[PDB]
Amino acid sequence: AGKKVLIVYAHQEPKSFNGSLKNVAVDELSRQGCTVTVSDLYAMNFEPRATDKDITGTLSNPEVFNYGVETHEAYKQRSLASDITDEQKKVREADLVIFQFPLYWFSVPAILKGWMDRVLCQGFAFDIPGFYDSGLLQGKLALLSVTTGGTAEMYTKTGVNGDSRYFLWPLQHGTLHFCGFKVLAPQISFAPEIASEEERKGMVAAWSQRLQTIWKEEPIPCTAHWHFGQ
Amino acid sequence: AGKKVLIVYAHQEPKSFNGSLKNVAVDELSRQGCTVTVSDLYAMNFEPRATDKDITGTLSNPEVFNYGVETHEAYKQRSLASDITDEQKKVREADLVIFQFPLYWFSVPAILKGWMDRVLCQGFAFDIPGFYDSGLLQGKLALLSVTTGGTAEMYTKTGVNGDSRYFLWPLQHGTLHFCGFKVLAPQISFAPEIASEEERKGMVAAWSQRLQTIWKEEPIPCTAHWHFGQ
Ligand SMILES: Cc1cc2nc3c(=O)[nH]c(=O)nc-3n(C[C@H](O)[C@H](O)[C@H](O)COP(=O)(O)OP(=O)(O)OC[C@H]3O[C@@H](n4cnc5c(N)ncnc54)[C@H](O)[C@@H]3O)c2cc1C
Ligand SMILES: Cc1cc2nc3c(=O)[nH]c(=O)nc-3n(C[C@H](O)[C@H](O)[C@H](O)COP(=O)(O)OP(=O)(O)OC[C@H]3O[C@@H](n4cnc5c(N)ncnc54)[C@H](O)[C@@H]3O)c2cc1C
Ligand SMILES: CN1C(=O)c2cc(C(N)=O)nc3c(N)c(Cl)c(N)c1c23
Ligand SMILES: CN1C(=O)c2cc(C(N)=O)nc3c(N)c(Cl)c(N)c1c23
Ligand SMILES: [Zn+2]
Ligand SMILES: [Zn+2]
Repeated sequence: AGKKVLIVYAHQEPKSFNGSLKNVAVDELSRQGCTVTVSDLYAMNFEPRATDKDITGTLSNPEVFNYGVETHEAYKQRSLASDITDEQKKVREADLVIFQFPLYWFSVPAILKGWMDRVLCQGFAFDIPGFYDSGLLQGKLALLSVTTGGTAEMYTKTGVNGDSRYFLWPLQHGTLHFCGFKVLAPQISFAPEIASEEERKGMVAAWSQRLQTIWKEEPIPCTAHWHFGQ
Repeated sequence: AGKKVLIVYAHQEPKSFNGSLKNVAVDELSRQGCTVTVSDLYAMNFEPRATDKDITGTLSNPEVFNYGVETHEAYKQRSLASDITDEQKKVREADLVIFQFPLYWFSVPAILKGWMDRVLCQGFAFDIPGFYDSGLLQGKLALLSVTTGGTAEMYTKTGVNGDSRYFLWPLQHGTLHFCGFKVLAPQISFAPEIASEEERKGMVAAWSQRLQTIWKEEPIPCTAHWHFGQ
C-alpha cells in the first residue's frame, strides 16, 4: 500500500473478540502505510431498513413505491440520503473492503445486511444488465472476516452445520461477486468464546500475520464448484 | 385447520407483488377457518439492530456487552424489550410461520433479518443443547415465500445465480431447522417484474391454490443433500 482499505465493522462491544480483530487490522494496515477507514455501524447507529427515506426530495413514483427503482433513479440524479452516499464514497475509493462481523443466523448481523441492501444500489454497484463480471466494483477486492459460535468440526460437510463454504455463498457470490468484486479467501475465527485467553490471542495474531501479506493473495474462483463441489 | 398461522411480511408497498401474495395467503387461510396474524415489519417500523436497548434490566456484565449472553438472560428474567416479546407470543401461538419477502442479496431484507436476530433468542427458540431436531420450536411448521428479480433459468445449477436451493440454506437450515421447525417446500415466485400481468396473476393464483392443501404437505428433508445434491 499505496492502497486504501475500508473496514465495515459490525459489533456492539469495542472490548469483544471482533473489536480486537478490527483493531489489529487497523494497526497492521496502518503500519504498512495503507490508507484505512472504518465504518463502525453500531456506533454510527447505521439505518438498516430500506425505505422511502433513502430518497431525498420528491419520489420518482409516489403512488407505488418500488425501492429498487427509486434508489437506482436517486443514485443517477444524486438524490440518495447522505448516510448512503457517504458509504458509497468510501467504497468507491477503497482497493479492499474487509467485513468484520460475528455470524448471525449463518449470515451477517442485520445492521450489516442493511448496509449491503442500502449502499450497494443499482447504478453504483452494478447495472441491470451489468453484474457479476460486468459488475461496477470490478478491480476491487473484498474479504469476509467472520467469527462463529459453532466449532470448526460443526462446520464440516457432515457436521451439524454443514461446510462453512455453504453459508458463504449468498455473501461471496450473490453479493460480492455480483458487484464485480474479486473475493479473497475468508477469515473464519471459529468459536472464540469457548477458546482460552491464549488460543484467542493466537487467532488475533494469525489475522495480523495474514494481513502482513494480504496484497500478495490471489482471489478465489467465486464459483459454485468452490462453495459446494469436489 | 383448526390452526394458527403467522405471516412475517417484509415489503414497503401494499400494492406490490409481495403485497398481493401476502393478501392472498390471508384471504385463503381465512376462508379455510384458520386463525391468521400478520407482522408487517415496515409498517411496524420494526427495529432490526441487535443492541443493548433490547434488555431493560441490570446486565449480567455491564462492562463487556455480549448480545447473546444478555438476551438469553433477559428472556429468562422477562426483561426483554416488549417488541421482541410481542413477536415471540405470535410465534409461540402459531402452528405455521410463513415468511413473505423479496429476495435481497440472496437473503432476507435487513428488516426481516433483524426480526430473526432479535426474536429467535436463546431460551425462546433454542437452547444449547436444544437445537436442530431438539430446537424449542419443534412441532411448528415454517415456509419461505420468496420473490426474485432473477429468472428461474438464472437460478439453476448452471445459470449465473446457481440453483435456488443454494441460497435457501442459511434460512431453512441455519435458522428454521436450527430452531426445531419442520420446513415446508419454499414458494419461489420468480421475476414478477419481467412477467406479464397474466403471468403475475398466475403466480398469485398458484400460491392460493397451494395453500388450499398446505396442511396435507410433508416437510422437506432439510439436509445438505436436499440443498446441494450429489
Ligand atoms: C443473533 C445471533 C445469531 C447467531 N447466529 C449464529 C450462527 O448462525 N452460527 C453460529 O455459529 N454462531 C452464531 N451466533 C454466535 C456468534 O457468531 C458468536 O457468539 C460470535 O461470533 C462470537 O464473537 P464475539 O466477538 O461476539 O465474541 P466475544 O465474546 O467478544 O469474545 C470471546 C472471548 O474473547 C475475549 N477477547 C476479546 N479480545 C480479545 C483478544 N485480543 N485476545 C483474546 N481474547 C479476547 C473476550 O473477553 C471473550 O471472553 C449468533 C449469535 C447471535 C447473538
Ligand atoms: C436491495 C435489493 C436487493 C435485491 N437482491 C436480489 C437478489 O439477490 N437476487 C434477486 O434475484 N433479486 C434481488 N432483488 C430484486 C428483488 O428480489 C425483486 O425486485 C422483488 O423480488 C420483486 O418483488 P416486488 O413485490 O417488489 O415486485 P413488484 O414490482 O410489485 O411486482 C411486479 C409487478 O407485479 C404487479 N402486481 C402486484 N400485485 C399483483 C397481482 N395480484 N396480480 C398481478 N400483478 C401484480 C405490480 O403492480 C408490479 O407491476 C433485490 C432488490 C433490492 C431492492
Ligand atoms: C451463543 N450461540 C452459539 O454458541 C451458537 C452456535 C450456533 C451454531 N453452531 O449454529 N448457532 C447459534 C445461533 N443461531 C445463536 Cl442465535 C446463538 N446465540 C448461538 C449460536
Ligand atoms: C432490480 N433487481 C433485479 O432484477 C435483480 C436480479 C438479481 C439476480 N441476482 O438475479 N439481483 C439483483 C440485486 N442483487 C439487486 Cl440489489 C437488484 N436491485 C435487482 C437484482
Ligand atoms: Zn461467485
Ligand atoms: Zn436442515
